Parts: sequence; C-alpha cells; structure tokens
Amino acid sequence: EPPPEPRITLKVGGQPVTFLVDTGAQHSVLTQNPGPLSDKSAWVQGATGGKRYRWTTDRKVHLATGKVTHSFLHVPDCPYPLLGRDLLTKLKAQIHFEGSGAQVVGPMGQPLQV
Amino acid sequence: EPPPEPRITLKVGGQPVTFLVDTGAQHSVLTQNPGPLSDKSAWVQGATGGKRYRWTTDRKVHLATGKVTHSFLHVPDCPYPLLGRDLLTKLKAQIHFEGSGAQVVGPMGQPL
Repeated sequence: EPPPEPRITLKVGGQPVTFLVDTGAQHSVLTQNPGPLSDKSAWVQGATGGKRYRWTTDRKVHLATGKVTHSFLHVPDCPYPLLGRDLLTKLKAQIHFEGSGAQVVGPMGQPLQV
Repeated sequence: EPPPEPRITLKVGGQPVTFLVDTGAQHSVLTQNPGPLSDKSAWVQGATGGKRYRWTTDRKVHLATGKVTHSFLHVPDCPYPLLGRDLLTKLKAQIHFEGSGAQVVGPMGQPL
C-alpha cells in the first residue's frame, strides 16, 4: 504494497482505491485500472518533469462527507493513486502528524483509514 | 507569487523559505540557489518519471519548538520548495482543509 501514511481507502466507481493523501497534488490521480477514459487530456507538471495525460470519465466517489461525482487524471507513471486538494477540500479533511505516523480525520473529528 | 495553500514559511540557513506543504513528499525539497551540496544524490520518483538529484549539506532549520539540522533534496525541476513528511513529523503538524483554504498548525492548534 500500500502507499505510506497518510492514506485513505475510498470506494471509487464501486471499487476500493487506497490513496496516498497528497496535499501537494492539485488534482487526484488513478494509476492502474482507471476504467473508461475521456478523450480530454491535461498537462501534468510533476517534481521531475511534465507530461500529457488523459482524464477518466465521471466516477461516483464515496466520501465520508457524502458521495460526489469526480473525474481523475490517469497517470500510469505515478507510483501511488493520489488524493489531491480537489477532493481534500470536499472532505474538509484534517491530517495529523502528532503521534506515530499520520492519520486522516474528517470534519466531525472521526478518524478515517485505508 | 507564493505556492498554493497549504503553505508555511520556515527559516532555513538563516533565511525564510515559503514551502508548499506536501504530504505526498517523502523528503523535503529546495529548488533554487540551495547552497552547498553533498556529494551524495537520491533517485527521486515524481508523478511523471524519475531521475537523480543532489542532497544539500546539513542546514539549520527553525521549527516551532527548537532548531533542527536537516538536509534537503535540491530539485530544480520542481516549481516550489516542498515541506514533506520528514519535517511534518518533526513539527508534529496538523493540516486543516476549511472552506476552500488550507491551514497548517502545530501539535496543539498553534498556527504556523
């Protein structure tokens, strides 16, 4: 394997996906088995370079704050699926590094896991 | 032009650096005029590919409680300095997403 902490498992289009929680990512990313892809693409700038990638079609995403529709960047070069600021803002998540490792906590104060 | 939120400004080597706080970064990153570099390098795997980057020599970094000595990756291909999980652990930081903003606080709600 899973990504390191902080990580979260979410149902995305009916399948569980374990994400690295990534405050440095502007948009969320799927890396393998993305399902149907749109013919729309975007320029993705990473830490080490940049490349063009496709968006997925819409997926239902089961957030603790309630389900929403979301489309992901399919980036098969990326080592882990990433949950970026686009969905973190919807979750109003809190990420805690005090204690061992790191835990994701919802807006209700309930710990999310994964 | 600062990095997007969540962001924090820390003194490194005696001067402030505004970091993008990045829970997706395994180690912390400087991007420009980083000072003395180690002879050592790391393989850095980013979202789009990987290659090697040099470690800096040790730096004095001013955290909330205490100074620490820390070394950074120098990644000039990266658009912003990144405060990764290495220093987030040392700061015992919390990141809060609220409205459309994001804020970084200390182990007990003290802002940074």
